[PDB]
Amino acid sequence: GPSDALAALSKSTHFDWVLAPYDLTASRAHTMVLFRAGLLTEEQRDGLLAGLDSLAQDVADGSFGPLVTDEDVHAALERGLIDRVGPDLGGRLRAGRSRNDQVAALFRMWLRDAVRRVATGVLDVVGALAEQAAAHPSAIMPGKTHLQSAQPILLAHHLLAHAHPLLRDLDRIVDFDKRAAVSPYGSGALAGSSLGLDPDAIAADLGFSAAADNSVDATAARDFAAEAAFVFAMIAVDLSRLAEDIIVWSSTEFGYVTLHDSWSTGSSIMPQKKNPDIAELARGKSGRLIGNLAGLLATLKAQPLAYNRDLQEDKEPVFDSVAQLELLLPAMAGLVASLTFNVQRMAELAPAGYTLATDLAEWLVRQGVPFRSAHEAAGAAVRAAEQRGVGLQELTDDELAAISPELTPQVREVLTIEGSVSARDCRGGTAPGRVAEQLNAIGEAAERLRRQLVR
Amino acid sequence: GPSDALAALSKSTHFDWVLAPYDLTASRAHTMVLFRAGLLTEEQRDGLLAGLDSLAQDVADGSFGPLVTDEDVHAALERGLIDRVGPDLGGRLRAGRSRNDQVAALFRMWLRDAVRRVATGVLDVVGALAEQAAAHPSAIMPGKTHLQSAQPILLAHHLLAHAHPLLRDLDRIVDFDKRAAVSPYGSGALAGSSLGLDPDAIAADLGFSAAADNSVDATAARDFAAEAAFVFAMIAVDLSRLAEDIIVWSSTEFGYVTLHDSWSTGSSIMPQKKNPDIAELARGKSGRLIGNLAGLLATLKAQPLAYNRDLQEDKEPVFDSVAQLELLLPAMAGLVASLTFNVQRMAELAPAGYTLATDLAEWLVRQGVPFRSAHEAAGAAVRAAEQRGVGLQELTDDELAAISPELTPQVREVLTIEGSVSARDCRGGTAPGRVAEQLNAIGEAAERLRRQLVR
Amino acid sequence: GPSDALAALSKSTHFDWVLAPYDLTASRAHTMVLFRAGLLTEEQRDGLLAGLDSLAQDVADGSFGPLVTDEDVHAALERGLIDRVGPDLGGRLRAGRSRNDQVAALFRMWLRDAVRRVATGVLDVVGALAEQAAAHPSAIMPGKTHLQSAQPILLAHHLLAHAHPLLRDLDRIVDFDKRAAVSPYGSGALAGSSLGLDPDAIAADLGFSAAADNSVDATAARDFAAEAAFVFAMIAVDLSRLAEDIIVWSSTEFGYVTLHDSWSTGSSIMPQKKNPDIAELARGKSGRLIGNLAGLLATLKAQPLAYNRDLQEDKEPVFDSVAQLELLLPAMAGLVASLTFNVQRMAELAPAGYTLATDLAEWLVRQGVPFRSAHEAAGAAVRAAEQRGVGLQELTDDELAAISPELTPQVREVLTIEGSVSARDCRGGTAPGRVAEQLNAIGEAAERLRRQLVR
Amino acid sequence: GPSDALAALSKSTHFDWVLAPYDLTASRAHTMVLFRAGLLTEEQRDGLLAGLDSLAQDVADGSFGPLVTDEDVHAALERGLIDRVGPDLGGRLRAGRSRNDQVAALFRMWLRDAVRRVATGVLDVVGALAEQAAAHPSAIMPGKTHLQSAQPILLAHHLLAHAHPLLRDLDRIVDFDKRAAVSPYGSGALAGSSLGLDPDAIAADLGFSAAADNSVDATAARDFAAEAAFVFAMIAVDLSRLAEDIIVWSSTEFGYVTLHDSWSTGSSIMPQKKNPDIAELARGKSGRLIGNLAGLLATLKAQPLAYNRDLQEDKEPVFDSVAQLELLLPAMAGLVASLTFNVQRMAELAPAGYTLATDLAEWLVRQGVPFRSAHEAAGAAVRAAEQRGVGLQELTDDELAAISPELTPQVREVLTIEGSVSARDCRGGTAPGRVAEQLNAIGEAAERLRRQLVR
Repeated sequence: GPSDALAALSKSTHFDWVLAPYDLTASRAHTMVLFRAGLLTEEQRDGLLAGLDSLAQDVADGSFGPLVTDEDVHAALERGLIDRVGPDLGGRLRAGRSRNDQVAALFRMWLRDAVRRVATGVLDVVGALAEQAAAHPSAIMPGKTHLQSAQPILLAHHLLAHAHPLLRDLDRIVDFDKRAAVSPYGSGALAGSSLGLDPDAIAADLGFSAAADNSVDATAARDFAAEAAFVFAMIAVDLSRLAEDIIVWSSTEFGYVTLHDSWSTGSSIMPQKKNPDIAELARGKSGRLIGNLAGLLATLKAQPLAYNRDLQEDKEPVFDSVAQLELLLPAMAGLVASLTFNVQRMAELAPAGYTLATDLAEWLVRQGVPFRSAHEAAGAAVRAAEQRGVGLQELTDDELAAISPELTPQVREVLTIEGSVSARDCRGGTAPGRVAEQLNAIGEAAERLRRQLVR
Repeated sequence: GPSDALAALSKSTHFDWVLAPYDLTASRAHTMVLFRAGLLTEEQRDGLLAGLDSLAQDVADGSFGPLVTDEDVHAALERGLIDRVGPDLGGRLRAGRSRNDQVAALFRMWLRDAVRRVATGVLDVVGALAEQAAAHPSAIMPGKTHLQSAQPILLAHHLLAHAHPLLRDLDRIVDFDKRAAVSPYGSGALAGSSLGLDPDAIAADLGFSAAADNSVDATAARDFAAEAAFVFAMIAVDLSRLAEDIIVWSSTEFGYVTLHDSWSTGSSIMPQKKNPDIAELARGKSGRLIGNLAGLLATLKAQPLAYNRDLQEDKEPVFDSVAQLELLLPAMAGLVASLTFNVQRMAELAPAGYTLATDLAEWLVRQGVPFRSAHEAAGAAVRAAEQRGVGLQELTDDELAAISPELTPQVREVLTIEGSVSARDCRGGTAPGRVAEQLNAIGEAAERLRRQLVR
Repeated sequence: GPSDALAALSKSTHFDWVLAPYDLTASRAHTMVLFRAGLLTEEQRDGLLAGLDSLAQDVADGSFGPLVTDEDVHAALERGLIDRVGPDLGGRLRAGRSRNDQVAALFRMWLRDAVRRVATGVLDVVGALAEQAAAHPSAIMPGKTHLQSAQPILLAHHLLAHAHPLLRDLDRIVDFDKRAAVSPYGSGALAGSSLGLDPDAIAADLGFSAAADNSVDATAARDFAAEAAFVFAMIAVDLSRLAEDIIVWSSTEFGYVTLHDSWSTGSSIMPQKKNPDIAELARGKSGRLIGNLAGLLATLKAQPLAYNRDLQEDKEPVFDSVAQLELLLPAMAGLVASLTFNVQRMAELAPAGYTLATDLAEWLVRQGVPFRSAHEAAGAAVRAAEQRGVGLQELTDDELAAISPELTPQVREVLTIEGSVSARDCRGGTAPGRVAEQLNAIGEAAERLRRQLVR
Repeated sequence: GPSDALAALSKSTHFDWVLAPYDLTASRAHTMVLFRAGLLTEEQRDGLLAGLDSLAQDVADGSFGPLVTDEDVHAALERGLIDRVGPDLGGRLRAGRSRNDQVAALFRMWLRDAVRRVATGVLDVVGALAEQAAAHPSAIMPGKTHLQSAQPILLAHHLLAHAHPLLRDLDRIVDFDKRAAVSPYGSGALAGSSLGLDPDAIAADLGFSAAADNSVDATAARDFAAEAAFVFAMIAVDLSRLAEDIIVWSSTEFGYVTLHDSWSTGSSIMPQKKNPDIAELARGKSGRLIGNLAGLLATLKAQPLAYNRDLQEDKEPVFDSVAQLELLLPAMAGLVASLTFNVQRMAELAPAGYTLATDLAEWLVRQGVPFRSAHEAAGAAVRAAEQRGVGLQELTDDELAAISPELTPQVREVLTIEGSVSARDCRGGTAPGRVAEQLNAIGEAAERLRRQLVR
């Protein structure tokens, strides 16, 4: 038999046990296949189905599990079934079975459930962002580029900017599932079943949308796994951007947010210090999921057709990525929802460094003023204001008129932070009216995606 | 100004010159924005458009190019426009423009063209595979698993198993393009234009399907780039599988194919010796493109909002992945199309090592024979035929009966390679009838995907 | 208290239990630190050390394990220690302890043991290659370039070509360990201990070679972990090259090797067919380990100083790469040792396709013949022999002289594979004499590395 | 002849031209090899060297360059040589020459120069960190963990914490070089030369430390390139950490540093705003270089021996990584050197949030106080101070005694930031006396490493 080293290397039960319910489902399906093929009596069919039901119970309550001598989840469950119905009846399921189309089938069935648990977690983070945005619809903050202050924006606009990538990831999940929903069952070892079974019927029975077009491709290809790994990596990277904002916002130097005691760690002695651990772990684990993706693609690279044992490595990186997101998504959702925003802090910084001189120039350009001239006017305003040690808004009607006759008192409309943001009122802009329309569209987009994922 | 070290680091003209036509298109669109805003006269507008067409022609024929002092393609083209219409009229274009929404828009426009040049190449490889499959409808070869002979399959079936993944890649391009087709123009530096422009109209004019929902996300996010890099990596990996097959097929030990003089390297000395360099470069370059993807995700990880100079690193790995595929796809297409298949060699190998013993057992199982018993029967036939040193087909009826009474002479239906493949006649199977249907659907699917990419 | 989602995300006991013995060692060392600091009596010291000995024994035999409520291995062992010596004495260990320098220390300690287990496995694969080379000192095979036959080479030369990379990997482990062998203990949370302890003393105690130069870098940096991940990935890639050769050699088309029943998979039916699963799993897992490395660098990227929670992600990729290599190296070693080389098959193929014409041409060059003429002479020789349907060796003295007067009957020195390989007698060449020296030197180099890796 | 698609794919002159001087050097070396072998007269020899000298001049001044029809740098220089000495004398150099050992040799030669250009740049960054640390010996800042304030540390300690990883990288370069300095010249196509040349002599001639042990390994393996990719990635990741700090330090919220106008970008409008573009590009390109490494390992994975065209792909990712670092290192050195540290700001922040209560508790523990007693005492002192709205040092002797008899007035020696950091006086700690020793040791280590890289 196999050497100890071979058996230890090829054993998959430490990770594949999560496929057990799907294996049992496939076995139930296969019992029907054999019945339709006249290869099982009704007595045998019913006996096999009873045994499988009993096995499913024992797997579910943990009274049945793998032994060290089981190579994989399928072998464990075959042993379990034989223990329950005897070797004669139990062994009858081996007819018309293959191990290559089965393993591909189970991974897809698992993945289509997995991607929807992830999707539900993503919708929860989108929900938490939308909820904070609706709760703070008028808070103004500095808009950052290069982590430096540029144009004032609504906090709500910044928060929702983290929802749109996740909505795109949900869209990626929907697109992915169509590809995932093709059944390889009936493709056999590589060349197609010779049993005369019906791939289309089996596919429907197992919850797939269709059966495969080419048995060799159905059993050999794993681009569905690579794609899922990419979507999971993308989601993780998108969380890491949100995470980076929160980590920086949380610093006492920024002080934009206060973390909740239950969604952070804290000091034994320093009373008010809280650490953004959840965000940090999101940040760190995004690198992990990138690695899972890169490594799976390298595993798939230069595979000759058809099935090779390399392909056993398809599952663990994807299993890992899903398990990480299942932990990260509820943790990030709660972190976001429990944030306290320090609105005076953010608003105070928003007009600093004469950033509103940009708005002044843009206003001038809108009046028909040449851009260079506008710029010069803005510079004059900045220098004039700096001399008196006041903000631009505190410049007198005479001082403004002095700099340029185009600088009418009406320019003060964009020399407040409210006035600044309100002027940015095109689609996608940070003006309150647009952000309100953006927020409603997010609610509808999310609901539409959610319903697309209903099977 | 900038130190030499800073200027050298941030200079992008060595790769961004391919954006020049898109930058000119954007500038034409912005001339219209400004005219709609009443910020340009009809004379000024016509002067700018005419000057842009002068500059465009001088870019197209290489008259106009960047200088060492130019930092980026936009600055170069602004210099060019100013040379052509004077600084007074030229400078008027600066009104209402931002860099950050512009650079995101240009990359998307370039990418929607690039992904279509890639798609055309992909369709050519699919076509070369279809071409070789159609030319050899009845040739049978060994079906490999673990690079060991299993069930005989049609050569066409194997070839087409490399076409289905590519069709899926095409499907991925179609899905990606919908996300790519969203315009950031009008989002400004991050907060949205204050000019009063119409992002939906600018979008239409630039060839986008829609404008962005959030100015911060539109200027900061680059998941569209990561998704393109994933699709390119996946295409490359799929080519590396086809490449690996051809390299093994080409070895003198296999001798499944003879390479074409014009699509391989060889020596004058030994005329028959040909090397599959194109397939080897495909294999090697798939690694490169996995790297581009992994690296781009790592670049995007933990970016705080909004625009950071980090994001300048979005283009070069995607430009690299596209340029590589643009070399690889016609190379692989021609390599595949010009192959000589040695069908007698492949047919002779297909039934080696009594592989048809599997078909024998499967036949017995179809007859109602228990699996264990069928396998015993299969073992017996191999031994029985091995003892006489003949193929299984050559066993007499009496002998076949001796091994088992269930083994009627009818079992001979599957004891030739033609009868073996013929029995695998479910959807996706290698039977000539299914394969012809498969091949028909591939041509239709390819064309449907092609129409979906017409803009 | 922590939310359920926070507790679930931050819990590390599902992977960090392997650190338990190292944690206990650290506790013993810290008992000595506290006693030196005059903070423990001799009784308190002996009491603690006795409790830690109790705890170690219970950990070692499985009677003590983590609970669901334990966040990490250190908390579990603190619980266990208090259970054994009561809270009053057990709580006294907490004095002068910090988490961050400890977790860094433990990982390093574990990694220096782990890398030596990996090194022993690498030496076993090297030994198995050397042993197969020693058993077949004169077997000649085709030398492959592009998977095409080029110069004949000794099978031993090919086999040893897979040992040199692994020796380089061992050399990388030695170089890595000097960096690994620096203790962070006493660096505290980040700024260094204020207890007045002696990091150099503690370092020696814990098995390190030196103590760190900077408390901030000692607690924050993880480049030692990235470097280990690289070396493990390099080892995996080197194994994948060997794997690829064995997979191809194993094909029935090559028939260079026959697999062993205990080191392959197969079927009872066709006893002869065997699959190289071990090599295929090695190929697949190399992708996985490349992923682990890429992801870990992505995790370490753009970390601000000092410790961040992101750093918790340092272990799992490295643990996974080590666990995989500890399965792979004995499997590959046993796979190599079990191979049966079909030397007659390889010898028959070595001179095919008139490859010895190259040797002919080169011999002419050695005689002073101009390059291009030497080549047409060789091409002439081939076609002359092509005509007669014989080998270059069978060309009569007249035919040789006919082709060229320089082609004396002595040329036949290189027109046998034996004479061909014998001419390649410079350092590193495939001549029997050179390879025997190469093989002797490999044993010496392996022994030198082995010794460097014992402490 | 080769199709256009084949020629376009295999062409390498767009990146390989940097190998021109190394190729010329090898050609001189080979001219000697042939002379020693008596295959060149002195007239032919001196005629060749004269031609190669002319060619070297023309290459160095741009007068000679590749044509579109040249496949590679070697073919171009060969063409150029024939132009200068005529096809007869020129064509004699091809005797005893192989492509496979040559391309591995030139890459190695290039790489050993390149890694030293990189090392010098790394030493420049180390130098800039060290000079800033020397310039600011008494500045105390918040020590960060989780980007939250913990123990106070010297600014010099923090800055030097970015030097040590770089020193480790320099050490990695030294170790890598030993593996790099092995010559493949003489290994021929794969089996070793039959010319009788002397590999040890050629190696020493070309600047290598030794010649290879196995011709197959010397021509096929590329782990040396993988290792360089790793060292370059690790350097980039280490710069990305320094970069992140600078970016965050530069935010107006932190205000720890002010960037220099020549080493940052500014705003035409906001007079004081400066963006950390150099740091941001360093962060972004670190992702790029991780990708290069991952991709190269993926390229090397599962290569059968020996040379395969795959291996052409070895150069561009390494070339790219070097080219990026050669831009980044002087940019980051000058960035660091020109920073202005705002020392009042950092000092004001360092003792915030009652962080010195940790120091309080630790001081108690040093006085034999039970760990829990120390911690609730410190917590009490915080509460006491917090209600008087004062700092811990402002507690009276009587209030301290109230909280605990152990809190004698001497506890005040750690209730200033200077006294806090002064207490951390073990090796590697942030006390001024330790940091001074650390800083001196960095100077010695830097110089030692530089000497080791001198060839």
